[PDB]
Amino acid sequence: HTMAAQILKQAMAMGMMTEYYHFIFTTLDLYALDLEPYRYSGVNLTGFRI
Amino acid sequence: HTMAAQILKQAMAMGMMTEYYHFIFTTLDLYALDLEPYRYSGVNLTGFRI
Repeated sequence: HTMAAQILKQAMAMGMMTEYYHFIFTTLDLYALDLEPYRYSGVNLTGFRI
Repeated sequence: HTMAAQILKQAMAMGMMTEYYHFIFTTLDLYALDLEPYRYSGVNLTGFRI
């Protein structure tokens, strides 16, 4: 999740947040993070919880 | 210039910081606050100097 946040930082930094994208992740502490400005990008994304 | 900074904050915020866009800016002194996170997305733009 730490390195997930790192990926999200880098993919903003490369600008790889496009509405084309829909992506696949593993660890499930995903909701808890500092997350807010990302959802304003048109990208499709989905998570998992139990 | 301040409104330019607001513009680019909004444009990265929507994800209109795309490599597809090739743009033109009238003023000159945009460099004071950083453009380096805005640099490495692959975008296209130009300005002027005198």
